[PDB]
Amino acid sequence: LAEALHNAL
Ligand SMILES: [Co+2]
Repeated sequence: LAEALHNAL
């Protein structure tokens, strides 16, 4: 989750 969101943002 943490990384998915970093990338998304
Ligand atoms: Co970064």
